[PDB]
Amino acid sequence: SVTQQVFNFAVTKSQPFGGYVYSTNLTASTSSAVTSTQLTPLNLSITLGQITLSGNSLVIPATQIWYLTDAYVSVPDYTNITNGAEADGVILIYKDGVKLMLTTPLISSMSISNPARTHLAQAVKYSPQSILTMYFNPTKPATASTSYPNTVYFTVVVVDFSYAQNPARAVVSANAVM
Amino acid sequence: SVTQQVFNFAVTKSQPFGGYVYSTNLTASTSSAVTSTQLTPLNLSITLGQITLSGNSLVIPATQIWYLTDAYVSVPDYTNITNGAEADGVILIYKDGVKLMLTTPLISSMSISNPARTHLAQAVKYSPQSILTMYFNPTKPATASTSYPNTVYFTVVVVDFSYAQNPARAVVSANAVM
Amino acid sequence: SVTQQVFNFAVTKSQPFGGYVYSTNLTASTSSAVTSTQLTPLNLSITLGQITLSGNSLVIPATQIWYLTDAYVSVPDYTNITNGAEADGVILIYKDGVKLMLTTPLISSMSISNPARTHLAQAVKYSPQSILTMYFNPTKPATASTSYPNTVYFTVVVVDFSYAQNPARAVVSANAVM
Amino acid sequence: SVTQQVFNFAVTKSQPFGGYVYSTNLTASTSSAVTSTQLTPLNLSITLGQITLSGNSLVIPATQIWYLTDAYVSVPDYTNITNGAEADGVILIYKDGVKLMLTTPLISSMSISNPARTHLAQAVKYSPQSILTMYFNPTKPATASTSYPNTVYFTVVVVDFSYAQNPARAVVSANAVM
Amino acid sequence: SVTQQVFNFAVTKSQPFGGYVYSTNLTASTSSAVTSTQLTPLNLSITLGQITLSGNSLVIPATQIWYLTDAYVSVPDYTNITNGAEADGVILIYKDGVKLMLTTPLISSMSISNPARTHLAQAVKYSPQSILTMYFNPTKPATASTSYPNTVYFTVVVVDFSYAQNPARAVVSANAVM
Amino acid sequence: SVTQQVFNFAVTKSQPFGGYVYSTNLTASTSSAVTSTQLTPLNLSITLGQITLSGNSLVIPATQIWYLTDAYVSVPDYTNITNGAEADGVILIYKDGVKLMLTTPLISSMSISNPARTHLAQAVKYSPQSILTMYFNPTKPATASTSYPNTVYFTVVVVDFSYAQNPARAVVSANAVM
Amino acid sequence: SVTQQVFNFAVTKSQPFGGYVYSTNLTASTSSAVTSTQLTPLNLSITLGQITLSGNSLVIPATQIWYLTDAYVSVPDYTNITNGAEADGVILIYKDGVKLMLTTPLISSMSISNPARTHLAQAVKYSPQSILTMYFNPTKPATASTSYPNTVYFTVVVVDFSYAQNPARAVVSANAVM
Amino acid sequence: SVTQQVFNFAVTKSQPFGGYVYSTNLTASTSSAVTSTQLTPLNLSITLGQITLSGNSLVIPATQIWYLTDAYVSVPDYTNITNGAEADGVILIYKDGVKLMLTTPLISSMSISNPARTHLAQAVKYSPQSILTMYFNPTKPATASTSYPNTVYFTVVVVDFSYAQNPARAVVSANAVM
Amino acid sequence: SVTQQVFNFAVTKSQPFGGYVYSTNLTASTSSAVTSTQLTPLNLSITLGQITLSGNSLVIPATQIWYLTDAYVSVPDYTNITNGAEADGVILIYKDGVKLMLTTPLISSMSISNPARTHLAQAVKYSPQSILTMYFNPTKPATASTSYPNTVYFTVVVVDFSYAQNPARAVVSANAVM
Amino acid sequence: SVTQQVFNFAVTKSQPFGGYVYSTNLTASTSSAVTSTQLTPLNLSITLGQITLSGNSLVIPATQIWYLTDAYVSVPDYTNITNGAEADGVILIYKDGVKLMLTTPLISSMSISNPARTHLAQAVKYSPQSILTMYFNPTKPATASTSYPNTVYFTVVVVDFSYAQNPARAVVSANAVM
Repeated sequence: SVTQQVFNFAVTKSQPFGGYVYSTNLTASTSSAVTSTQLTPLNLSITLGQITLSGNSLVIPATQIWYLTDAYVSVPDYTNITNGAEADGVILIYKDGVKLMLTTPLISSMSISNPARTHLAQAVKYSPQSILTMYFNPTKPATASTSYPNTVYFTVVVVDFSYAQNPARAVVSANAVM
Repeated sequence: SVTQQVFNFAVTKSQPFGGYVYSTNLTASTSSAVTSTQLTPLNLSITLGQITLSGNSLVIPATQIWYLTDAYVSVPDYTNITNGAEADGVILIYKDGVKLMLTTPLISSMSISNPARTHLAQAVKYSPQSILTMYFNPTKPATASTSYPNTVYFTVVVVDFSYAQNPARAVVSANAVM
Repeated sequence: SVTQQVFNFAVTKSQPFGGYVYSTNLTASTSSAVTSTQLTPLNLSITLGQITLSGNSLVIPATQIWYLTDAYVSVPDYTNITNGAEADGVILIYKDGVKLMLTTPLISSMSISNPARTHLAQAVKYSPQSILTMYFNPTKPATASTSYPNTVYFTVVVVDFSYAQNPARAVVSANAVM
Repeated sequence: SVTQQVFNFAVTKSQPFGGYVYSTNLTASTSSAVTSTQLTPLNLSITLGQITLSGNSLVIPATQIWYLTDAYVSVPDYTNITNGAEADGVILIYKDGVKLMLTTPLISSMSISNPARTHLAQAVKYSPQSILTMYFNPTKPATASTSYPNTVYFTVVVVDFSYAQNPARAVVSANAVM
Repeated sequence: SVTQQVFNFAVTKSQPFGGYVYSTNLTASTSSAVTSTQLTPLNLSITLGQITLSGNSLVIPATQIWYLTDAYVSVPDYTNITNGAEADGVILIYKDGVKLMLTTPLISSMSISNPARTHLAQAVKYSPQSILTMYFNPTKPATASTSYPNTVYFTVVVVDFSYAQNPARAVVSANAVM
Repeated sequence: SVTQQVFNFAVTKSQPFGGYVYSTNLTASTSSAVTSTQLTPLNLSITLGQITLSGNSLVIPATQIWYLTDAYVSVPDYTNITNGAEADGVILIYKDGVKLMLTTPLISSMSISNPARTHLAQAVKYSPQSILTMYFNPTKPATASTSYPNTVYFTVVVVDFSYAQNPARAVVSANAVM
Repeated sequence: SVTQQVFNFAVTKSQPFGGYVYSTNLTASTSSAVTSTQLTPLNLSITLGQITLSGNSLVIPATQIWYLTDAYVSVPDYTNITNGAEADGVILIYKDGVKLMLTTPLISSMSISNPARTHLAQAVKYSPQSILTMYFNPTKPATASTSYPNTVYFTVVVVDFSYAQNPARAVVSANAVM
Repeated sequence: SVTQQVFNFAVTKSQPFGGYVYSTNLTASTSSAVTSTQLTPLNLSITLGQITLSGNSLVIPATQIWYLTDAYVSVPDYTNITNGAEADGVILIYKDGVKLMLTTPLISSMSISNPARTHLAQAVKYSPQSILTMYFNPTKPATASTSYPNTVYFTVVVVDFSYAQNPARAVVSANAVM
Repeated sequence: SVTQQVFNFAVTKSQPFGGYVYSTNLTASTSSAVTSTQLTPLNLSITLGQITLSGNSLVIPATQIWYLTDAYVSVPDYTNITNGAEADGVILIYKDGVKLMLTTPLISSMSISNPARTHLAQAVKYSPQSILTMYFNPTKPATASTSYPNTVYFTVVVVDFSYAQNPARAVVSANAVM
Repeated sequence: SVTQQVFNFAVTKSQPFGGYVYSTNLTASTSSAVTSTQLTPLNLSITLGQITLSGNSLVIPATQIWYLTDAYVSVPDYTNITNGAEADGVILIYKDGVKLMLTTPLISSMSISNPARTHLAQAVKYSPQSILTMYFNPTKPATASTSYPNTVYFTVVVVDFSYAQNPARAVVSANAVM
């Protein structure tokens, strides 16, 4: 229960400034059968409104604070990994292009069917506007024919301040406190 | 796992005002084999009245307070997902047609056959009349021929107030305290 | 003189607050030759501006109070019941789906061709918006070929607060006085 | 004709203790073509949730107070009484197996096609658990060949107490005043 | 400059209580080639969440105040009305299913292809929960073969309150002063 | 661990008045291959003295307090649902024939051969003498030849009071103090 | 953790009088392919000093206190039940041959591999000298050829006073408090 | 003259701090013949020093304040829409990529030749540095061969503070006032 | 799962006396395919300097305090149990050859492929020199031809005191407080 | 949730001194087909700026504090261990070339394909420069032809002090607080 402490913290702290906390899914898709070297995953986040913030390098909006909490891999993707239908490796998580903060431990290991699934080391906080980007470093790449792209799901805790009041003073006071 | 706590919370709070607490079954089902993009699941709720509330966008009746707690996916759906007979993805939960408050974590991973079947994080409140509506965001959609529609069953805790002295004044006094 | 007593009671109580009191013929028709089990009549009320509120489980408009007072059965229905061209049985009357208030005593004996037609037990009031569903539990069903659906006419005293100077909370404020 | 006075006597007296008043249908039927002497009618009451109490000597459940108010005989019995296809006579109504409380006035004269349809004198109150049994004492028995059994329908006012704060001390305090 | 006045009137009153004023587009479509009598169009608003709130008789949720302010008909519709490919007529705009509020002047004449098209008479507000429903009363129906359904677009100013600090009585406090 | 909390709660309250708390097993059997509509399962409990309280509409004895706590389905029943040898559906639980208590979520999904089966929502109490009745509302019914009746096992915590110093009213005072 | 709450309770109370607390495994094995009616399983406990208390109806020695805490079925025994190679059923647990205290919920359900496995209802204290005996009431008996016996394991927390200073007044002083 | 109320508002408030106010024309051009679903147009502003801020997602510099005042469609584009040579639809206007503020009413309607052209709903203030993006959700897409891309013109009032003494302290004192 | 709680208990308490805490692996293996009765496993521990204490009934060195925490069974052993190639049963743990201190819960249920893998209850503290012997009590022994010996691995925490200022007087004061 | 315990300890203890905490995947691989005796796996850690500390017996750089936390084995290794393509065994973990602090429990049981993977005993911290060496002590070595090297992945938390205003003596000053 590492997401739930973040959720209770975002509910408790962002309430007096006026703050709308919810949780969503982010999909990292490394397309087109990675087999040789380090590639770049297509990020795709779904916030309120069906905006579908897609493509590489999702800039956080100037009124929100994001919290990347956990990540996992779906069970047919794990079946494709262990049979050599798609590549295994790690995912490096960057902030503002320079700051490496996490390396996901070997995405074959974080299958959701295992109760002994290894998690991320920490829930990474993204401030107002900053460049979230990820990279896929493959070890033991895809070998068999008819290969499939890689997909890794993340869980984001979005704390919104845009609909509250003048959102600038609220978001800077909240990012100072929490 | 939260469905036993919000039931026990609903019983001990509505008793100063008088009220049913009971649980029903909600079925959300997208029509006809989602393969491309975001579709709409058809909600179908049954209540004590032997009355179906079909179609999209169910309206909560004027004296009830619902609670959306958990969800699960049966085994004949989960064998269709891994064989590519139907689409994976998440399900978005809207209130009043504007607000987004949850995203169900990857309907393959809340299947009844996964030993780590995941639950929903927190229960969704619904006051007197408001518009519950849902949307299905497909990631890795259906590819195989002779595909099948999705079906994801939910669990709603219903707090009826029809047996009080006046059901209209009682339900607007308990909606503030619960 | 049971319709005229609650009509006179409504027009003396809803009159200081503004009340458009009138009567309406309601129709409930269980469709297509009921022969085995518990069926469902399709409700129909013909309200003031010729709007035909149809379908099962009529939802009461937000500014109205209804009063189900009488029930009868036409002569071409009753001459078909005794010949086995349609089914007998009772009719259950619900409120919010959960509260049973009446059971109509044997719609063949509520016919109008008999000079001592039996009446209902009580006039059941009906608040602002609240569901009204009816259920048909047939005993001695239809036997002969070329059968016909049932038709049971009711008679409802409608109170209406739409054209007064106050919203849908003054309707409830004048409902608890009654 | 007495059903409307005792129903308003129930919804007013059983209201400060919490009381859910509604009406049902009871069917008494002597089996197998009464032609000589004292017969026994087979009672059949139908409470809400398809609770079919059957057989002779029904017992009132420990949360309800019954009232037996009126009776009627349908027309194809009354056209069989006058032709000697079934027996005439009265019906004796017992309580606790000891007291004789009423005698229904000549079941041929309570037919639904009599312009002077005779009703019952006063409604007989039934407390929690108490045996309601009936008896049929035929005068002018059945004489024609191919006879038919008798059927006399009743109408019961049921005062349920399942929704009070204390369903046991509410009944034994409301039985004293009603 | 009629919708720009009620949009400015909303943002001067939704400011002290919180509130999210935004403009939408409502699409009423009488399906499948009306040729004889009065039909019912399928109302379909598109809110912030790309919510296809479909079906007849939309319900305004408990935290929103709508304003129906405009109507127009596109050019490919208007070339079909004059050609006899779909029906002409007016559209009745009902509140709660009871009140008639307005009547549109002859939907072929509020086309957008003409430089001085007709307008509505007043901007109809809608309070918290009320049933917005419409009806299409055809005059000069479709005559030739391969006919088309009607479609008439509207323009709604929606005053939302779901993101306020307590969206339960802020919407009933601002409904008074507006 | 759901029965083990309501068991320890029962032995904590019923001990200073005397009380024989123990656990039984109840078997509900929808007879002979349901394929169309709502049917009636045969309740069959086994109390201490090999007394088989059978038949529909069980009456709880006057000296016992039952607790319905758990439900599950054996493996050769669950392999009959998936092959179409018996019907799926839900189970409605009515207390006193009026009050609905719960609705079991889809008896194929509380099978015991799955590692993550679903649970009930709350432990239902049943007072001194009361009528427990159940109904099986089938969805996706049986289709194959040589079909079988349904069977769903429960688990009852029974608080017997027959061996106290005076077992007449102590069973209801200890019912109310819980 | 029901066994751990008794183990931490036994070492707290039996410590000042001096008392050896440890856990063991009691094996009730119904002999040779139960197929028709009620059987009697051979209990077999393994205490400390190389001794094996076998046979039915184990007499507890006068210096020990036993606590029957949990019950489970091994995985190769669960495979034999679901294939019909051995019988299913429940287990009756008696004290002094007479008092029925528990009934195990359907031993096919309590397979140790499933994490959602229903346990015993409560940890049963067995006093100094007092007979422990069990019975196996089968339902769905063994059908297949080459059938097998039944085996259900148990976990007993055993408190011992035989090495104390005065084994008479240590037991009767610790049986009261503990 | 909604721009002239804004242009005379900008030259009055930004004058004590020193600030350049002028108007320009922003071009939203969906590329290459939208025919199926939602696309994204390329914003293209023309600032002072001969630059063309092309590409999606215009970033406001840290010294400027923008105002989106009206919208229209050129007459050769309105000829191409009504003849089916390019697509019709609405346009969504976002602030910070998330907050929807307007939905332009059906861009075929706002042709500059009609005097009865529906304008933009409101003049949107775009704060300092903050993403501006637009989307085009088509209805009745382009059908005819040799189709053309879309173009929708906008009028932007640019308030500029880059020539003050301190361009940091000038904006943050005038963004609060204006 | 108890390994991490006893490890920090050692490195906190044995640290003021001078203490060197680490972990190792113990291998217990009964030879030659147990099929009849109680067997003896060959203990084999590996301390740091390849100190291979082997054979039955190991002796603890005079400056260490051991801790036996968990145990596990690998999958090529678990597929031999369910195929009948090696025996099931529990393992009894003695200290000084006299006291029985623990019983490992059914080594087929301690396997590494059980999603509910059972651990040991409490770690058994082993002082300086104290004969650690184990025994295997087989229930349902091996039946198939070509059977295999058992192998059950353990986990030992060793608290060494070889580096204190007086290694003999340090243990006898640290064993007294740990 | 053992990696996140020392990661949260690192980010709150190295924060007043200035410290950039992140995670890193480590690799240890015994080269070229271990078959008889004790071998040596080649360590390989990739710190963020693509400098690859390789070879046996890594030296920690002067401004970093490491924490060796997790270990696992990928699935193409675990299919090779059980099939005799590479060796089983344990791994010993040293520090400063003198201290043994861990032993991994039989790396084939530390595989990731099993739902009950066993973990390490404790998170081993690592000071500024101190040699980190590992040794492979195999049991049951490689048997089959075409054998493979071993690979065991780790997970290390790296604390980095490169951005402070103090040289490498603040690092050991923050090693004195941790």
